[PDB]
This record gives sequence, structure tokens and C-alpha cells, in this order.
Amino acid sequence: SGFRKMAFPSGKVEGCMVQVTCGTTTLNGLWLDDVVYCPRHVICTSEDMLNPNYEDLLIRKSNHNFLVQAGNVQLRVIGHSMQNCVLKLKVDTANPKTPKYKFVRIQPGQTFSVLACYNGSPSGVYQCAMRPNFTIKGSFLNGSCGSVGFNIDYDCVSFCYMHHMELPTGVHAGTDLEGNFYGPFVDRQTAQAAGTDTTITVNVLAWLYAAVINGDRWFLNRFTTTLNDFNLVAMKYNYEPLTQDHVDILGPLSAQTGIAVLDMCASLKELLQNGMNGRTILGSALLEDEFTPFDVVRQCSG
Amino acid sequence: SGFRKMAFPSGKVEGCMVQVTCGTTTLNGLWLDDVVYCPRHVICNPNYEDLLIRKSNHNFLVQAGNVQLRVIGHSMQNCVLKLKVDTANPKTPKYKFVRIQPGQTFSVLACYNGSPSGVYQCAMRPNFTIKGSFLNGSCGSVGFNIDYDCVSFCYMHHMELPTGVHAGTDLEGNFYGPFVDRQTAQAAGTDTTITVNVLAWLYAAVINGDRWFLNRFTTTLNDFNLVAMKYNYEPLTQDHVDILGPLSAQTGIAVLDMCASLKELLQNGMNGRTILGSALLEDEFTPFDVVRQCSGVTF
Ligand SMILES: CC(C)(C)Oc1ccncc1NC(=O)Cc1cccc(Cl)c1
Ligand SMILES: CC(C)(C)Oc1ccncc1NC(=O)Cc1cccc(Cl)c1
Ligand SMILES: [Cl-]
Repeated sequence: SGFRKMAFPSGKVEGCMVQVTCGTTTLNGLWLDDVVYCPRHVICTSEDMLNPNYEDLLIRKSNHNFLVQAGNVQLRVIGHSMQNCVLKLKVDTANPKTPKYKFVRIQPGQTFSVLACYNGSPSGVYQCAMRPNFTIKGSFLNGSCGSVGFNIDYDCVSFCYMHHMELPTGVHAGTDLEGNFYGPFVDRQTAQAAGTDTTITVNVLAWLYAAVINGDRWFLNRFTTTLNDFNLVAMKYNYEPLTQDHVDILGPLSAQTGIAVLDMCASLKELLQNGMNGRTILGSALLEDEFTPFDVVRQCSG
Repeated sequence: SGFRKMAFPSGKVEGCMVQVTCGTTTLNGLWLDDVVYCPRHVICNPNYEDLLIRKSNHNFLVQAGNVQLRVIGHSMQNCVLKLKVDTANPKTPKYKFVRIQPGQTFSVLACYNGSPSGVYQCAMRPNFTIKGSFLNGSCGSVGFNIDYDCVSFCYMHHMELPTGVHAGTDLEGNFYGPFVDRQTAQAAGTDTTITVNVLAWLYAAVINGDRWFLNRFTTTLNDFNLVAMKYNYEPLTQDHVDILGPLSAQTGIAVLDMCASLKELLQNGMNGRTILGSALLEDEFTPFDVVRQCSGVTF
């Protein structure tokens, strides 16, 4: 019993964190096999940030300009290349702590653990979701760039995010491990704003099923809804549209609890209309949207 | 910017988790140097001295990854079983066994079959329970804090109470709370809110730009505690005020000034507003956690 926001154990990722320095700039790198991945903006001088020409800035650099530190050991950079917004620093030592890994690009609504790092040293681990507006509501200070987001499936680490910048609203933007930004963001100091964020509907429904699995049924009602009527209502509360894919994905949780997806949708519509009335669901006074259907099954079953 | 419920990096603890099997029961053990610590109920009105005397070393199957460890001795210390093994854990970190106070927070590395499954941050409630997330097989999972490179083990999971909350011991086997490791009628006492932690979280909200709850008012420690008693909040002591000093100095809001904001929040509610994305007052961040997260300390 119980339902917590749970991160993956970070050990496999901790043994990959290194410090990358270029000039006055220091940030984090991810050391996998003989390559260190880090944000390409490590080569920028802040005066470059408004309109940096990364290709022009990178061509002027040599391997010895990049200082990579893994613990108290300095690694030797033997090559460098840029892939989208990530810098790939070839090093002369393969990381003996390299876990079984994959680079995965996630969709909005997906969750992952973030190992926040400063100077190549892990400071903390927390759980995040890729917002529908492609930002993440993280906890990052200056020096956290290059910290990564991941999931662990069996003993394989799926790296899905690398931190690049903080937007003016306090939300965070980054890329997958191939350097492709999530969202319409660029690694430039130009005027950029996150789009209007919306609630991850499928995740709220998954969390309502988690509440039912844990014995909370107060919010259930005798109603059902069509998918279209649900979407017309949910859109008015800035909730993401619920698709047939989401309905299918919720099937296992519907079967386990005996509450049809459209029946749970009717409960959600009522919660949006009434609020909670001084009550809580799984210890929360707000509807939680950073638990996916997969997270609910994993945490409530194994 | 941002404020998250953050756990310590779990790596140093992951390299200590092993599976312990005795009879039909499988749970988790903590392998430090040549000893595996686990709940004594793995041998199960239980007379644990009598149950333990009937067990030989080879009855305890300890598995560290895909390697079976050989148990060369066994002894009980309070509610923890100490299984001496032939091999010292090469991954043993710098560690201490520490007993924490209610209100103190720690990270839990939830484990099943000696394999870490997740890490979450929680607090020792004033009623000595933890609102954790544990299923069958999670017993022996541990709670810890990390200071510099030293892991302070402070909790070992033993059982779930009927209300879904959890109970366990320190690493010396002493229960937190008036609990016993036996299938019997046990209930968690009435819980209260950790006041010093709510204040720390309000300072974290101010540091992150949320100030709507602030007011011009101040209060006395006695008047605040009279209000705190009414809302099932733990008494705030002069020690708590002193501990909040650094946050008070950084934000410019005196501790009793923040107390008057908290009193108004308790008597009037949030009124449709939120603080750090929460509609409830959060009490599972200590003043140290707020400073550590809003400064970026590393391990
Ligand atoms: C508080 C402050 C300085 C923004 O530091 C941060 C806080 C949290 N996460 C990241 C940073 N740093 C950056 O965003 C550096 C940067 C600036 C412009 C463009 C880019 Cl791509 C990167
Ligand atoms: C759901 C269920 C079976 C309680 O499993 C749990 C769920 C979460 N954390 C632990 C457990 N198991 C136990 O509590 C086993 C147990 C039973 C009686 C006495 C003791 Cl000391 C231990
Ligand atoms: Cl995805």
C-alpha cells in the first residue's frame, strides 16, 4: 500500500556523471563507453548565447580545450563532434561503470527520473514528466546543465533527456541524447517562452485508478461519458485531449479495478466541476498528472 | 528554480542490497563489510530466541546479484538479524548507523528480491510511521541520508500498518514508534503536522518567487503554539526557530513573521491558490533539505 512519486535508483547513472569545462564554463557530461555527451553551449562565452554559430565556435576548438574530470581523474579528450545540440567528446578511456543503455526520445506525458548534478557530482534524484508544452518542471540551479533524465527497464538505462536551459517562467528545456530539443526551443538566449501548459489527462486517470487500487473510491459516480463529451469538458479546464490510444492504454487498469475508462472519465469530469471539497486523493488536494499508466502498474503490482 | 521532492542519489546503497531467504520468506538485506542486516521476522507470538536457535547458517540463503554468499554466523540485535558472511562487500561505502527524530527526512531505496526498484523521499512522522510506498517483499528496504560521502543508515522496513502506513527500525533493530514485529492488533497513533518543516517549505516557496501568503504581521511563539495545537500541528520550539535562522536571514522574513503567515493559512485556507504547486501545506522538507536544494550540495 501507499503511493509515492518514485524515482528509479540512480546508481547506474551516477557512475556516468563527469564534469566538462571549456574556458570559464563548467557543466555536466554523461560518460558512456569512450564518449562524453554534454550540451554544446559549453563552448559559448555568454556573449555568443544571443546568436551563437556553434559550427564556427567548435571549429576553433582543439581537444585540449575541453577539460573532462571523472571523480579525481582527468580524462583525455581525443576527438570532438557535434550532433544537433549535443557535443560528443571522444575520450581515451572507456567508462568501466558504463551500464546497459539506450537513447530513447520520449513523448509529452511520459515520466522519467532526473539525476541533478553540479560539477560532475550528483546532488539529488527526482521524478519528472515531459509536459504537454515540452518543458519539464524541474529543480535546477546554474551548473545543472548536462544533468540527465532516464528510466530503467530491467537493468537497461534509457537516457531520454539532457538539461540545457531554464526558461523565464522557471520551467526547464532540454534535448534527447541525440541533441534534438524537446519543443520549439533553441539553445540561444533569444526571447523564448513556454506555450500554455495543460494537464496530462491520461496520467490523471491512471492516478485515479491508483487511488481506487489503494482503497479510495469517494470520487466515483454512477455516470459514464462518451469520449467526445469528455474531451469537450476537459478542454475547458486546460486538460489535454484524451485519445483512443489513451483509452486502450488504460485497459489493464480498467480490468483490474472493474471501472470502465469512460466511467473513470465521468468521475474526472465531476472532480473538475466540484473540486475535492476538503478531501484528498492519495494524500493530494490537486489532481496529480505526473504518473503514467505504466508507473501506476509498476508501483501497484511490481 | 523549481522545488522538487528530492531523494539522495541511491548508488552507494544499491551496491549493498542483497536478497535473504529463510524457509518460505524472501526479503531484502543490507550487506555492509562481512555482515548482512535484515528484519528478524525472516525466521518466522514469536519467541525469536527460540526460533533462531533452531536455525543453522545454511538455512539462510543470501544472494548478492547472481552470486550466492555463504553465511558463517548469525546473531540478533533487537529486531534486526545480523548474518555474518564469508565475503566482505567490496562496494561497502563509508557509513554510520544513525537513529533519526520524528520530522527528520530520509531517502528510501525500495527493493524486491534484493533488487532496487525505486527511490523516494519521506519523513519520519510525529507518530513514528512513514507514509511510504511498499508492497509484499519490500521488507528489509532501507532509509538513509548522505553527508559528503558517508551514508547514514537510519531506517529498515519491517511492516505495513492497517491504515497503509509503514513501520520499521533503525539499523540497530530498535523500532521507531510503539510497534512490535508480530501479527497482532497494532494501529498508528493520531498523526500531526511537522510545523518546522512547513515553515521551511514556505521559505522555499519565497526563495522560488511565491509570496502571496506573506503578510505584515508577526506573532509570539506562545500564540503561534496555541494556534498550532488547535490545527494538530507539532509545537514549534526555540530550537526550530534557531534552525530556521539562515532561511529567515536569506529571505528577510523573521521566523515569527512566517509563523503569522502560517497561522493565517491555517485559519483561512489557501483560497483557490497554491504554493510550490501544492494545495496543501507540505511538511516533508526539513530546513536542511530546503538549504541543500536551494544551494545545490553534491555527493
Ligand atoms: C538561473 C540560470 C542562470 C538560468 O541558470 C540555470 C538554472 C537552471 N537550469 C539551467 C540554467 N542555466 C542556463 O539556462 C544557461 C543557459 C542560458 C541561455 C541559453 C542556454 Cl541553452 C543555457
Ligand atoms: C500487504 C502486506 C502483506 C502487509 O505486505 C506488506 C506491505 C508493505 N510492507 C510490508 C509488508 N509486509 C508485512 O507487513 C509483513 C509482516 C506481517 C506481520 C508482522 C510483520 Cl513484522 C511483518
Ligand atoms: Cl514515450
